[PDB]
Amino acid sequence: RRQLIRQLLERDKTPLAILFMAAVVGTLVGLAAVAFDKGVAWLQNQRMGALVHTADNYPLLLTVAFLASAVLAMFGYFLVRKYAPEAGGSGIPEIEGALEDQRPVRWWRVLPVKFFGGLGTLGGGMVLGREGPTVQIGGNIGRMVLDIFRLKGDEARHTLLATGAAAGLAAAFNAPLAGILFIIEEMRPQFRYTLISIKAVFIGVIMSTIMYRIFNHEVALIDVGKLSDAPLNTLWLYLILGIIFGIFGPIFNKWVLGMQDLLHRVHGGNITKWVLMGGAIGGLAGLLGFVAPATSGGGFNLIPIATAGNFSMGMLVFIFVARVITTLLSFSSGAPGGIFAPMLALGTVLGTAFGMVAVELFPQYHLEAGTFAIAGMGALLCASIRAPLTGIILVLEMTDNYQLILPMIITGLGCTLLAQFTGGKPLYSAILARTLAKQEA
Amino acid sequence: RRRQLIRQLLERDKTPLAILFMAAVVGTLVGLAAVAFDKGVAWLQNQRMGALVHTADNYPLLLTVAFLASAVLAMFGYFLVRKYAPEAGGSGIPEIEGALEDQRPVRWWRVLPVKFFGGLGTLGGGMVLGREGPTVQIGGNIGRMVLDIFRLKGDEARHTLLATGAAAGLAAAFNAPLAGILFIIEEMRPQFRYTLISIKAVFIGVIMSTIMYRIFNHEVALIDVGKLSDAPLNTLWLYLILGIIFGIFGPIFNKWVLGMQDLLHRVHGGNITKWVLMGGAIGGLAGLLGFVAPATSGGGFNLIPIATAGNFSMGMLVFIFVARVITTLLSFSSGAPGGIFAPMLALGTVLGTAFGMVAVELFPQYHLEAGTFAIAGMGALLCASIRAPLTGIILVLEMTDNYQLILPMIITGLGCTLLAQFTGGKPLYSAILARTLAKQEAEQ
Ligand SMILES: [Cl-]
Ligand SMILES: [Cl-]
Ligand SMILES: [Cl-]
Ligand SMILES: [Cl-]
Repeated sequence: RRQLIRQLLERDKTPLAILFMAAVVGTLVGLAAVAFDKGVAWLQNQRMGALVHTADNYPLLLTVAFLASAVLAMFGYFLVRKYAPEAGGSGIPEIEGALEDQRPVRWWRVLPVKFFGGLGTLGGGMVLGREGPTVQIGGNIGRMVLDIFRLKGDEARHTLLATGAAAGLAAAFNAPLAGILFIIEEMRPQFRYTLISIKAVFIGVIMSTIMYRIFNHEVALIDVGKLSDAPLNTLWLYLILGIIFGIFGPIFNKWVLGMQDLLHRVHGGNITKWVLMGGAIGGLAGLLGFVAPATSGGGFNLIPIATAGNFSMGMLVFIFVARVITTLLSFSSGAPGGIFAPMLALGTVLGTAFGMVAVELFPQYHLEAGTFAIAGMGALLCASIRAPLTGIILVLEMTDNYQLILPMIITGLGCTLLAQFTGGKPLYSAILARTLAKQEA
Repeated sequence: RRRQLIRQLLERDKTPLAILFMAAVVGTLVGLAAVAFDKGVAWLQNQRMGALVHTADNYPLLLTVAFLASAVLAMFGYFLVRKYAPEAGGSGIPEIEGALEDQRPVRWWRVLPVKFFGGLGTLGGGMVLGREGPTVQIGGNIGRMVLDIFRLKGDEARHTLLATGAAAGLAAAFNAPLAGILFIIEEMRPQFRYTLISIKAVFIGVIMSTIMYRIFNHEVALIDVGKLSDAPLNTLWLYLILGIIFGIFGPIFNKWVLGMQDLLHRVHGGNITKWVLMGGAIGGLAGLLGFVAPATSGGGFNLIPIATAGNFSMGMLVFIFVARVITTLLSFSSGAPGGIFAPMLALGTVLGTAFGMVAVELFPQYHLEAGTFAIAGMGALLCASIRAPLTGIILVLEMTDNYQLILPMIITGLGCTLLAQFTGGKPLYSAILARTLAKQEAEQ
């Protein structure tokens, strides 16, 4: 008992050496995430350029949309497979295992590989998110300054690695709260005690968010406007949407994990067949990035359109099915990019589809289709990655509609419930469990 | 250990169906309890102010009935605690925190009817207390109650239902579902070792309680401020300075509230009769102040939309601040059933606003609005005293609905916390538990 008394009067006393270093972590992470975010936008801008210069002859621009995206893809697939295998896919599970001290943090390799490799894939128009890169890069950035200044201890090592990935998430969504919550719900060891200073996480999370605020202010990622409020006699509709998401989540997990195996056979582990395969996929998303931009890309461009209900009931189903295919194909192929963002784009489409049904069935509720989208925006995350608390806050920090707080929680929970009862698994813990077992075998 | 991790990773987030349902009934109960308590308090504040009209002529008699009616209810609160549940004294949060560490007993058969009715008299009397203390501790005991009744077993089922009630309690006391959950995973849970708290189950009970609050309390938010202006980048450095001021006042406030507990303990010396009568004084003082200067009594929720707007004078804010400091300590450090959580939101909102007004005249080029600094300083005294910034920032984010000030709310809440450490300040809830848990050993 006396241990606790001694512990209580010493709580929240993180050494100054850690707190100051966390600041320079988030600083670098932000700048890197800023530079990364601009690079893709630049590489996307140039692919857009050659299309105008070759506006005539339909099969020409379709071809040059393929190649430029295919080449950039292969440029990324190779940068990974040669110098840093660990920087393939998201990187979140890699950082997760790194906090459990079950995986290494080779920053000298990860930092240049994940960055430029991300530039190639993301810039090609592939269906990936800035998360994966920024999350892993951030952790390595924080690990880098740990090695350089030669700090010592379990606390100093686990903290700077946490703040690094935290600042990476924030600078990828301008959502500071979403980053910090992600560490204490998904990233930190969910089974044993750790010496992670939440206070230090804040500092790093702030600086990167500040760094993002410096170069992108007054221009939000997603603007949806103020959506209608939600009555109490409507909440039961949001529970159903959760249940639907609750049984589709695990299925998506089977697909994202299964496709990683099926696509693996195509190359068998060979660097050349793999790269060539990525050129087909990378070239595909660039081709689709012309004939149907809704079926490719991060998916952030369709959310405000979908939530506004500007899409049709048929178009949504098309967009949904098509994106599901391209989402798997891109991420499951081991390409350096986040699955975090495209799952935000999926549910927004699925939720809107649910809304347009609820609108015509129950006209008495005076329903706006968009509310089911914002509720269903982070409804796949609460099913796949199994971190509902981080999902809601993140969505809240990008949609700015707190008036739908109870719908968002109900759906996200009715989802997370069924995603347990239907035998689902945390897609980030599952991937880590896959590698950690493939190592001792 | 790797092969042990892989085992756990594939078995992650598989909370038993039993707890998940029992968490639902906890929040359902904690909500219904929190609603009744809230409606009970308001009814008492409604009757006493209905007696100041029946005697609105004889000014001396008016100042007499505003004292006695609040003194009887105060004494009725102090007595119910000092006699049947001494643990129901103070806030109640440190008791639940100690319970999750398995160092304190959760006597729900005593606290539940004591904390509810005891705080009812004090809060309904107009003392500077909050609905937090009652609803949280009551909620925890409510969770503990259904734990003993249905004979649930395990370290997971025990710590969870106690946390769900604690979370469903805070949520129903602010209509802030996200706040109650974060409060459990940042301040309430054991901060030093692993704990089997089903966050998913916390999520369930919180909903049900918040839902129950929605059933009764609709169309009227606890705090309506309105859409404030934005916050430019060149404005951010100011909020940091605001944070530093909070970071050095909180620890001082902690020494006061803790010290005032020791000083007021010399008047009664533990004597039940003296202590109760000491409650009639402060309660009577509060009820009196509730009529001659309302901004010196009550919770303080009413003067938040006002101060944030700017309808108060700088001279008034200085008055309200000091007066509330004196009335809060006097009414909380006395051991009355009630929290210091809510009155520290008012203290911050005022101090925040007063910093805003100064900031405006000194920097008109920024085109400031003193309401920003008010909201940016609302959940700031919590940041310094309680050392639960992630809870405050979100809590304020829920009641004020101003996310465009998330950077200032955080930046202030950082310098607040950073300076709450660099001055030797301790978490107010932890320092209190560390007293009771040490006094429990000091007398053997
Ligand atoms: Cl991965
Ligand atoms: Cl990802
Ligand atoms: Cl207390
Ligand atoms: Cl309190």
